[PDB]
Amino acid sequence: MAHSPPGHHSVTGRPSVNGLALAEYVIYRGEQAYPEYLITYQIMRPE
Amino acid sequence: GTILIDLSPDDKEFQSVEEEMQSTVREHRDGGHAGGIFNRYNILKIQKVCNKKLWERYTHRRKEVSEENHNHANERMLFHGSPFVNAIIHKGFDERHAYIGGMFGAGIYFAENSSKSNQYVYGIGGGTGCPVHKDRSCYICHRQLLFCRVTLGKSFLQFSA
Ligand SMILES: COc1ccc(-c2cc(=O)c3ccccc3o2)cc1
Ligand SMILES: [Zn+2]
Repeated sequence: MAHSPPGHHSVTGRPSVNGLALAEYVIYRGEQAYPEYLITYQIMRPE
Repeated sequence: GTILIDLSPDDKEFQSVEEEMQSTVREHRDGGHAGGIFNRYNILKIQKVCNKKLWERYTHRRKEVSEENHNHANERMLFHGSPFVNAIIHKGFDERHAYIGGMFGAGIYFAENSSKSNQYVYGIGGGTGCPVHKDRSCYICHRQLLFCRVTLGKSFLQFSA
């Protein structure tokens, strides 16, 4: 695993082209996330 | 140490998690290649993941970060899709769950858009799709995502296509 940029705890990937996309995030320490919910699902075929 | 508690669909907690899942679907620039073609999900089950040791590991780190960032953990609830969801819920996130070739380097990646995390359920780029039908757009097979509590602390802003 890489390290956070010096003086930072994570990276935020801000979308700069696709106006509809939301942000993505990266952490470099597994202890910085807790898996709170497990969601079981199917994708639905559009009508 | 992990137990899974089913939420009732009548539980406000079920309903708020479902709403985050459904409301953050978007179209993707791959036309559905990785994750499939869909506008919404059929939610089959929502379970709370309970592990005291893993929770204490998280809160210990959260406090370290908070103390380095004017008492602000910058905590978010984000999605994570992975072939390793079963290991994660039992053993926690670690270096084995990192996206080695990710655009922001080898770390563990999370999304605001549930449909972005859906692209990774069967592997990077959707792998070969579901194990049963080898279909990245399988409408039959059950998929699993995590909705996770994530400490961002001071986050480095990368503007990107
Ligand atoms: C270990 O292989 C993996 C596992 C999960 C991911 C993963 C899971 C994500 O949910 C994700 C969200 C936004 C951007 C990239 C993402 O990547 C990537 C590689
Ligand atoms: Zn299938």
